[PDB]
Amino acid sequence: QRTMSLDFVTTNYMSLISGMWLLTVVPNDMFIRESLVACQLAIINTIIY
Amino acid sequence: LVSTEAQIQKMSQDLQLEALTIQSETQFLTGINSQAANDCFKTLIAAMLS
Repeated sequence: QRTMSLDFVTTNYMSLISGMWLLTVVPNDMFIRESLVACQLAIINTIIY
Repeated sequence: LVSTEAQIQKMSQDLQLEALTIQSETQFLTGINSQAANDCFKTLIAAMLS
């Protein structure tokens, strides 16, 4: 139960599609919230909106 | 733009440790520098107050 923290770059559009796979497998009550949000916002503002 | 001189030394000794390189999240253009952002912020405010 060690809380992970994602780190990535926004220009890498493949690290955001492969970032759609962690959040749908690893439960989001485990990532830290300053970095769960900025990765969920990166999928929203780039891939699906 | 602005920081002290020793912080450049304080940010160079840990840059190879903590790889944060595209955190700034911008597309570059030719003719874009930060010394003109600091300049245009001052010639928009100080040309209004005077």
